[PDB]
Amino acid sequence: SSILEERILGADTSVDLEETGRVLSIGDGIARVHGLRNVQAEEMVEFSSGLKGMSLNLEPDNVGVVVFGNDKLIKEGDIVKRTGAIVDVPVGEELLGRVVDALGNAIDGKGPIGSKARRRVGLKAPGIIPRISVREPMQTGIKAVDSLVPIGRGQRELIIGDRQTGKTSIAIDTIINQKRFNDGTDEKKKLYCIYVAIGQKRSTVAQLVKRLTDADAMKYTIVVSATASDAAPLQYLAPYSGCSMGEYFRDNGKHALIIYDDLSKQAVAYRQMSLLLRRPPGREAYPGDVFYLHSRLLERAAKMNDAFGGGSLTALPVIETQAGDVSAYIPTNVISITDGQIFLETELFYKGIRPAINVGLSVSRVGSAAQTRAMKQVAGTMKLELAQYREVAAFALDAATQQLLSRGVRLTELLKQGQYSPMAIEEQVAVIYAGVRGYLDKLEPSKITKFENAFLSHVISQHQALLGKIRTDGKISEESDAKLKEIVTNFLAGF
Amino acid sequence: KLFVDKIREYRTKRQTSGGPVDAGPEYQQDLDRELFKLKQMY
Amino acid sequence: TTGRIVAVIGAVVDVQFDEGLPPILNALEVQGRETRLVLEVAQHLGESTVRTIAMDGTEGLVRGQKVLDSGAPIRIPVGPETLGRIMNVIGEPIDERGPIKTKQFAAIHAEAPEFVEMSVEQEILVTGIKVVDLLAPYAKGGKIGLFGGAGVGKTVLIMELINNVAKAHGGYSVFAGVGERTREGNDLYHEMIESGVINLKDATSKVALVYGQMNEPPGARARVALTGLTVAEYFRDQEGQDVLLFIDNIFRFTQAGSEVSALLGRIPSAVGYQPTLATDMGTMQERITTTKKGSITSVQAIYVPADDLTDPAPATTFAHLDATTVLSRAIAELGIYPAVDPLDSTSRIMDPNIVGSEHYDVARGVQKILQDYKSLQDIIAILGMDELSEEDKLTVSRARKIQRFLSQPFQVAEVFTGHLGKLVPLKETIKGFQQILAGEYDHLPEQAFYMVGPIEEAVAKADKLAE
Amino acid sequence: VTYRERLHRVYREVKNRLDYHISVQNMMRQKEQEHMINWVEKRVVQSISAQQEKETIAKCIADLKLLSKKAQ
Ligand SMILES: Nc1ncnc2c1ncn2[C@@H]1O[C@H](COP(=O)(O)OP(=O)(O)OP(=O)(O)O)[C@@H](O)[C@H]1O
Ligand SMILES: Nc1ncnc2c1ncn2[C@@H]1O[C@H](COP(=O)(O)OP(=O)(O)O)[C@@H](O)[C@H]1O
Ligand SMILES: [Mg+2]
Ligand SMILES: [Mg+2]
Repeated sequence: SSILEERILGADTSVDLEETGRVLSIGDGIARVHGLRNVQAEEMVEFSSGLKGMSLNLEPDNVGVVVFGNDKLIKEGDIVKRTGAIVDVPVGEELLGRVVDALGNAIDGKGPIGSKARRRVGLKAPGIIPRISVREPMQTGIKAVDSLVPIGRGQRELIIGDRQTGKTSIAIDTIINQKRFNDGTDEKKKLYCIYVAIGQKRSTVAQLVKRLTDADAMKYTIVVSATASDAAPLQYLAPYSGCSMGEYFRDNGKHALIIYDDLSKQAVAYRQMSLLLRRPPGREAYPGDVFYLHSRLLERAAKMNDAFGGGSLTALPVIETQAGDVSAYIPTNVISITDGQIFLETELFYKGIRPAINVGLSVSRVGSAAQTRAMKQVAGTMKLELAQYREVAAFALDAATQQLLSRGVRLTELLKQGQYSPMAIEEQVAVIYAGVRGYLDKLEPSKITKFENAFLSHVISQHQALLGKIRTDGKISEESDAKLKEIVTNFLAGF
Repeated sequence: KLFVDKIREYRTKRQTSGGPVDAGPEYQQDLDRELFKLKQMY
Repeated sequence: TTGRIVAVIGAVVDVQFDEGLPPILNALEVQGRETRLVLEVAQHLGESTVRTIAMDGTEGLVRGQKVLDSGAPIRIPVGPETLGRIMNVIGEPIDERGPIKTKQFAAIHAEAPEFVEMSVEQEILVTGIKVVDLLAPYAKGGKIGLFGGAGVGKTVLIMELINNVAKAHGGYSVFAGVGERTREGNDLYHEMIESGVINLKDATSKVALVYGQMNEPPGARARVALTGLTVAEYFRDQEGQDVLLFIDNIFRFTQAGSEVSALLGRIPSAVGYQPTLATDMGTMQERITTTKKGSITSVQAIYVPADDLTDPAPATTFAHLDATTVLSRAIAELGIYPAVDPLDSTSRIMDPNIVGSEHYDVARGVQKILQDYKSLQDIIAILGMDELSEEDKLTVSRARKIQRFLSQPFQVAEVFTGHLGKLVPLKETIKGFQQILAGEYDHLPEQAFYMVGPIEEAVAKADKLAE
Repeated sequence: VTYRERLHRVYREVKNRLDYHISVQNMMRQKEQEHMINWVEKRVVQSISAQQEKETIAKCIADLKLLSKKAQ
C-alpha cells in the first residue's frame, strides 16, 4: 500500500524539449506523420498513446511510420515524438528466464526487465575475418540429430517440415538438454538458449513456458513472443529482437542458441506489411525483398574467432511447408541461406517413427567437424549402414541383402525417441554402439524399443564410471570399447 | 506539484481506510467468485 | 558540388543539388557518417534532384544531410596489388591488412568491348569431370553457366572447378562472390591461404577476392559484380594475360536490382522483376568476354528460383553463355553427384570439327540412349519393366549404367562422402563411355558404376561386389 | 513402496494448504491495489479543481527558463 506510494515517487516527471510531428492519416498499419524534420531513418518514434513506430519512409513532405501495435489506438492529429535512437532493444543477462515481447516489454508480470544495455535490431552481420570455422559441438540430445545430422556452434541449421511433425518438439528438447552444461564448472560449454515465437497461438507459448519451467530450463532461456494476434510489424520485428539478444552474448564471449519458430510466419507478416505499402508483389505475392529479410537475419548466426571474444550464436530457423513442398519459394529462399537442414517427413511421423527426421535428405554442411570423436566412431558406421539399407528397402533375398534389411530396421527402431527425454552424449554412444556392432540382430525389431529403455536404466545405474570415462576423454579407447562390449553382451544375455 | 498531490491523496484515502473504501457489491461478488474458483482448483 | 538529402526510402536516397547536378552513375559521399556511405546516382528527377542507390546501410540518414559529389563513378583499386586481398563493392579492403597500395584506379562502369575486338578462337577446356567433359565440354575463354536450384551442387561444383582449373593454371584469377554466404567466403579465404594460392607475406598471390555477401543491402549486391568485372578486365587488358573469373551467385545481381527497382518508381515487369532486366544483365555480361587483348574464362553460378528454368532471370541469362550446365534436383535426389542433367547441358564446341569424331559420336550416343530411357520412363513408372520389349530392357539397363557412370566423386566432397576425389582424363572418359555403349559391360550390375573414376575402378568394384 | 508415497503425499498436502493461502493472498491484495488506483485517480481528477493555476503556471514558466538556458 505505502509500497505503491513509493512507486509514485522516484518516477521521472521531468519535462524536456522534444521534436514532434502530427499524424495525417492512419490506416493499413502505416501512419503518415507530418513534421519530424530531424528524424533519422529507421528511428523509433513514439505516439501519444504509448505506442511505438519505426520511421520507415522519409519522404520530402511526410514520414511513413510503421506502428508496432494496433493502429486503432492512433487518431489523425495525434502527436508523434521522436525518441532519437534507431530501433533498440534491451539486452543482457537480466532477460534470462523472462518472456519479453518483440520490444523487450515483459509480458510476464514478474516486474520489469532490469536491463542496462541496448542493441540495435538493425545491426550488420560479422564480416569475413571475425568468423572462424565451426569447431565445437551443439548437443541436441536427440539421437538422430546428434549422430547422423550433427550440429555445431556457429552453424545455422534449418528444421523444415509440415504441420505437426515435431519441429517445436526438437527445438524444446534442444533447449532442455542444455541444462546439464549450464550447471557444470566451465563457462565454455554453457549455452544460453533463446526462443522466438512468431505468429504462434499464445496458449502454445504459455504452455511451452510452463514446460520449460518444469524442466528447470528457464534459468537461461529467453522467450520472445510475437504471437498470432500481435500486429504484423511485430511478427516482422521479433526475429531481429531475438537475434540482438543473442548477438549480445556472441559479442561478449559467451555462446547462444536462437530458435526462430517459424520463419514462414515472419515472411507472411512481411508480405502483409509490404502489400499494404503498395509495393509490387512478386512470386506468390511475396516482395522481392523477402530474401534479404531472411538473409540479413540469419547471417548473424556467426562464430567469432578468438581475437573477437570467441563467442558464438547458433540458429535453428523453423520453416513450415504446405503439403511438404520443399521447392516452394520461402523454403528454397532459406535452404540457400543455411548451413544444413533437417527434413521432418509427415509420413514417417504418421508411422510412429518419431522424431521423423528424413535422414535421406537431411544434411549438415559442417557435419563431421565439431562432432565428439566417440560419436564419430560409433555413428559413421551407422551412416553407412543406413545408406545401404535405404538403397534396398524398395521391396520386401540373399544373406547380405537380408542382413542389410534387418540391420537397417533395427537401427531405425533404435533411433526413435520420446518427448522431453534428451540423452547425454555417452548414452547415445552406448545405445548406437549396441546397435551397430551387431549385438541386436537376433532380437525382434518390435522389442528394440523396450531393450533400449531397459539398457539405459542399467548403464546409468551401474556403470556410470565408464560413461564418465567416455565423457571426460571424448573418445572410445580400446579398453573402453572392450568394457562396453562386455556390458552389452552381459545385459543382452539376461533378456 | 502532482507528486505532492498524489502523496496527499493517498494520505486522505488511507485515513478513511477502515477497510476497502467505496467498493460496492461488485467488490464482494467478484472476490467471492475468485475465491470459489480457487476452491474449485484447490 | 554539395547537395542535401531530401528523401530516404529503403536503399534509395533522393538528393537535391543547388549547383550543377552530377551526371548519372556518379558516386556521392554522405558527409557526416561514422563510416563511408557511397550513393551512386541513377536518375535525374528534375528540380535539380537526383535519385541515388546507397551502397551501404542507410539507417541514420536525416532528411537534410549534406552529400558531396565525387565527380567520377565508383573507382576501385586495380592492379597486381589486389592479388590476395579482399574487397567490398566500393573497393575498400575488408581483410584487415592495410590499404590496397596501387598506382592506378579503375571505374566500375566502363563500356563493353566493341565488335571489332571480339576473339573467335574456340578450344576445349578439360576439367576432369566426366559429364562436363563428355556432354558439355567447356570452352577456354568463354562464359560458362551452372544453373541450379537451392542445395543441388552449384557451389561444390564451382569449388571443384576452382581446384582443378585454377591450381593447374598460370594466369591470375578473380572470385566475385555476390550475394552468397559469408561463412563460405571465409572458408574459401582460409582454404586458399593454406593452398598457397593466397600469400600473406609475399607477392606471389594469384587470386583476387571481391565479396558482396548476402548480409549486404540491395545496393551493394547489385554492384559487387561490376567490381569483379573491373578487377578482371584490368588483368585482361593492362596485362594481356589469361584470367579466370568465378562468380557465385550471379542471380543475386538481378534479384538485388529488382529489390531496388520498385523504389525507383518503375512499373514492375513479368514476375515483379524490374522492367530493365534484360538490358541490365546484358550491360554486365557483355564486359565478360575474351577479346584480342586478353582472355577471360568466366564461370558463373546461376540460381534458378523455386526450381523454375522458365523464370525470367535464368531464362534471360541462358543467352549469354557458351556452355550451360543444368544441375537438377531430381538427379541429386537419386544420389548422383554432380547432379548435372545430361539432356539440358549444352555447349557451343560440341562440333565434330572441334572435339573430333569419336568424342562427338560417343557424346551423342550417350544422349540418344538417355533420351530413349527418359521416353520409356512414363510407361515404366506404371506398367513396370516387365512390359518392355527385349531391346527396351537392354536400353534401360545401359541407360541406368550410364546415368550412374556419369556420377563422380569430387576432391572437395571428401568430407561429405569420404571417398577419394578423382580427376578422369578426357580419353579415359571417352573410352569408358564407348565401352558401356558397345556392350562390354552388360554383365556387371548398375551399382558397380556408382561413384567411380575411370572404368577400371568400375570393373574393380564389380569384382568386389561379386564376393 | 508405500513409505515413499506417503512421505511425498504429506509434502503434497502441506504445500497445497500453503499454496491455497498464498494464492488467495495474491489475488485479494492485487485486486485491492487495482481498486486503490482506480479511485485515487478518479478523485485526484476532481481535486485538480482548485485555484492553484497561478502556481502551476509560475512553475511551468520557471522550468521553461531552465530549458531555454540549457538548450543554448
Ligand atoms: N519425439 C516425439 N515422440 C512422440 N510424439 C511427438 C514427438 N515429437 C512431437 N510429438 C507429438 O506431435 C504433436 C505435435 O508436435 P509438435 O507441436 O512438436 O509439431 P510442430 O511441427 O511444432 O506442430 P506446429 O508446428 O503445428 O506447432 C504433439 O502431440 C506431440 O506430442
Ligand atoms: N559432388 C557432391 N558429392 C556429394 N554431395 C554433394 C555434392 N555436391 C553437393 N552435394 C551435397 O549437396 C549440398 C549442396 O550444397 P552446395 O552445392 O554447397 O550449395 P548450393 O545450394 O549453392 O549448390 C552439399 O552440402 C552436399 O551435402
Ligand atoms: Mg510448433
Ligand atoms: Mg551455394
